[PDB]
Amino acid sequence: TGSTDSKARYMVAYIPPGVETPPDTPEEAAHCIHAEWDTGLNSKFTFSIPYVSAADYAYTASDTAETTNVQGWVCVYQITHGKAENDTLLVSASAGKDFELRLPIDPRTQ
Amino acid sequence: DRLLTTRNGHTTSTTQSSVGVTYGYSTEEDHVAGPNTSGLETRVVQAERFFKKFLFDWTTDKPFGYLTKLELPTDHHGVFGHLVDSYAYMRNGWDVEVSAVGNQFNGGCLLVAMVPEWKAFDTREKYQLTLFPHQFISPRTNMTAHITVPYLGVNRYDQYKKHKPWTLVVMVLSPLTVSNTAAPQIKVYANIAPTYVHVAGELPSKE
Amino acid sequence: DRLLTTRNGHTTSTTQSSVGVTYGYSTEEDHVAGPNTSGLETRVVQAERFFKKFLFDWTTDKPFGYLTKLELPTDHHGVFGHLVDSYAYMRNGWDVEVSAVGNQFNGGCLLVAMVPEWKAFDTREKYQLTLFPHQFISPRTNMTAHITVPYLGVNRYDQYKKHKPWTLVVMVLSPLTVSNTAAPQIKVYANIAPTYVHVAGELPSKE
Amino acid sequence: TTTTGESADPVTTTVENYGGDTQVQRRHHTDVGFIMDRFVKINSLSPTHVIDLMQTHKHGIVGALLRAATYYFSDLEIVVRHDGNLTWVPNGAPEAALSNTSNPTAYNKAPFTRLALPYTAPHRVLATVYDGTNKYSTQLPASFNYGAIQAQAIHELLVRMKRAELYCPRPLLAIKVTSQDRYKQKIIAPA
Amino acid sequence: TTTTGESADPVTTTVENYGGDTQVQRRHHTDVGFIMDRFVKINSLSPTHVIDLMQTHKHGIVGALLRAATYYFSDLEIVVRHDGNLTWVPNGAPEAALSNTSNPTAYNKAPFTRLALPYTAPHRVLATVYDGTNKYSTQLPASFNYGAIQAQAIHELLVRMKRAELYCPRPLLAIKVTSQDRYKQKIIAPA
Amino acid sequence: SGNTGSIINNYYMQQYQNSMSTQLGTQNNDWFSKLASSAFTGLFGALLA
Amino acid sequence: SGNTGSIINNYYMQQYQNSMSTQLGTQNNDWFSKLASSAFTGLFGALLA
Repeated sequence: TGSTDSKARYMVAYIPPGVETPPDTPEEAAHCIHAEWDTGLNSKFTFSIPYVSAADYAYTASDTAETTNVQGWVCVYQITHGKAENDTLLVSASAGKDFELRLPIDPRTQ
Repeated sequence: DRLLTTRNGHTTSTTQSSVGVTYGYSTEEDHVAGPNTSGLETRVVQAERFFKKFLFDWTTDKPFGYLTKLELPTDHHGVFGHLVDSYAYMRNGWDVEVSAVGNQFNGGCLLVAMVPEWKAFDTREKYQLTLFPHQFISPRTNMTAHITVPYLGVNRYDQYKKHKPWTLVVMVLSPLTVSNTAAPQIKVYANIAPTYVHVAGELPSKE
Repeated sequence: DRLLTTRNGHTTSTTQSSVGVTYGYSTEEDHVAGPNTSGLETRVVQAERFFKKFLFDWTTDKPFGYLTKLELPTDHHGVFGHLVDSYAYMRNGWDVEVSAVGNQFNGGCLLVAMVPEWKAFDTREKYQLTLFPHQFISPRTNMTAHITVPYLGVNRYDQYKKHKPWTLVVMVLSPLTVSNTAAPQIKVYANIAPTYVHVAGELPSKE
Repeated sequence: TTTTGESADPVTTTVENYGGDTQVQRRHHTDVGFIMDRFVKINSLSPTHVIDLMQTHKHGIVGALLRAATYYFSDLEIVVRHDGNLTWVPNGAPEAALSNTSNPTAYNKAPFTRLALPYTAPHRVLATVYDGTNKYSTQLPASFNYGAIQAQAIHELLVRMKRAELYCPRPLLAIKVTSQDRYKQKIIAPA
Repeated sequence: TTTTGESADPVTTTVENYGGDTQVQRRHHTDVGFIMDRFVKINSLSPTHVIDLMQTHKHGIVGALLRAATYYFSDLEIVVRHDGNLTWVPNGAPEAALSNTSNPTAYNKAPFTRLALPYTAPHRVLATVYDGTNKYSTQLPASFNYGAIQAQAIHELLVRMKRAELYCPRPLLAIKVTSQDRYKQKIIAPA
Repeated sequence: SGNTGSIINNYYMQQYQNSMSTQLGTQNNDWFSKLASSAFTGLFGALLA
Repeated sequence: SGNTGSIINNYYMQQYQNSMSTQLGTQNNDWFSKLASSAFTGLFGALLA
């Protein structure tokens, strides 16, 4: 969302489960599946969080007994920037081509 | 002559008292590229070689039912071990060779088997351990047992840090017998090699 | 639009101010299966991905000739680093990307080059560094430099613990200029990926 | 992939970008007609009740989904547990007609009455929200209904949307999350 | 026949070795799908119950046989004798969902409710034993279930395995024998 | 249909079982299906794999 | 099947009556049937009858 004279370089990484806490450094996260992009004429960048798990399906809800997230984390980093202080990066989500939901449920309190 | 020389990567092993290879549950692996890893898995051939592990000392005082187990995967300090710390998910089968060398003047018999999803067995259940992939070792006939099994489990890929699908067991079926001309005891060793090693989900570095 | 998106393994990188890729000395690797490793070498594709390294802060006070170097391979805590501790010999090339992001209101120019067999250069020799595979970074034009080089050396395979064939250098050609509308300083980063990674000579475990 | 986001043109990347394999999807459960086709209960009741799908609970699967659409259409099924006989009357009828037996009247048969009713509004489609300055000669036009039922007492009412059609999607919200990371709750597990 | 027994290769001799005639066998009753296809009761119950086949008795024909396998798969049928209405919810659902009527809910009809339910676990197959070092984020993963049921009171629960598949056999034991020769018991006989 | 799984044909005629639709002109007037299928999937720019 | 003995075809469709299996590649993947059929039945050595 920055002005024409604001530049930056970002990185997004998918940290799979198996580590206790996500890395707060691009250097450590580099070993994971990741993508880096910079600022320019095209303002948007899209990345696919892959489905990598033990079972073929994963629960949409989370159990109270879960400490660490069963499916891992996503970490967004800022490699650097040039005069981009206070400038923004909007982030949104959408279903991918093979996203699938099964087994209808009526869970909300009524 | 019952000669068999097995090769896994840059490591080979040969016996001159082979009684064959026992394949358990299947002759091949099921599909390694399923929907659970999207298309991100890869095979790592460098991990497909023999590593070693001492099991136990087969002595005259160990009676029928005496049993030693080794849950797989076990501690590994080679490339396979690194794989476990570097990837979130894995799958592989096992090519297992177990040697109990004494001499032809010893007697007795060991049952070597591969068990999926281990549970401590009753002494009565021990009479049916042959329901699992197995082979025997009797000094009058052989010094080596060889079993090959595929990867299995409720999940197509696993987290070995939380679950161990296979477990090697060696049980005394008939006590070791010795004489003046026989070896006084027999040490039992395992020569194991993981097969069709696949990993998915690169983990971050420790830094 | 000068868009380039590079992919190495499960890692990708894209710039919108690309000035192209500079290939040094060759477009391809020479033969990786020579007589020195008999037929025991293997490729390890899992090591072919991007790792990161901070280079230096490009500031207004750094004059022509100021130079930062990074000898390759450098400390690595991923699969490539493990490879170095697990095999006696290795070879690979490098796919190098260097970013110096400030803004279009900055001035100055950095020379980024790849040098085989490094030696500390005189200030007079610094005028001929363009004899090596290189590219420039000038804020008015680009933020990214990209160079790709093959493996080389008197030996077809190497012992990186004793010798480092390639070394990345970034030298100030014309000092950084700033204004009210410009970035006050520019941090310089490297995004590197080893290419065609081959290893030979499995080493024993530490146990 | 980078694109001109200001245009709002849809962009769907895949794992192939970094070497993955996109898989096969089976989306039967997210099919609109299928998902809306199940009984939902109407809590407020009375001896005389005008069938209005908006009386459905806002957080139930059907009510949440219906409200996530601006316009809709459907036929209907109702299950009514009642004392005495049940009379139904179509959209547009005088409330007084409910007392007359020649309108569809179901004679009491235990344990309840299940019925199939047709859409009956004078509009081509109905709405869940209506921006009227008034709409007269957070309120919906009175013509937005599926008729009305009457019995000596109405104890329970279930309603089912048949052949549902949904148009122009609206916001659908999950439970507000208080926790630092995820909304956690007790998921079923064996004892 | 003599053979190298250490190899563990199967050997099946016949009476022909000494002059007999091997006969015809009909093995329908030992067919896995057939034998597992009958109702078995679950003793422990409660107003809220998570369906887990391992709650089956270890010595009953179905429970003994199921435990004599490592992995299995099947669809299911349940007979439930309950007070009020019965609600079922699939594997992975918040326990709280059991109170909502839009999940499959069977209205009370004497004398009990019989239902056909599909396999619903996120795994390709389930297990009767699981060698987990832990298995967290003699215990089985919580994901190993066929959903859950709830009613005001659950008096009786019968369960039936449909299309059963069994893999990797395990020990199956007969009654421990104390007698010097045979385990003797009272076999039915006319008066 | 959607959530009807009976094999046997209905005992009642369609004009009784349901209201009857009329037209002026169920076709492919599925805006969102079109919208989703039109989504850009490529990669803008040059690639180095 | 196994322990179903009704002649008349089911009133409900298969996708309702049962879960639907999917594949990646009911075949002859019957390990134990193969194992049993492979059993040695002969007589090792020479015979004098």
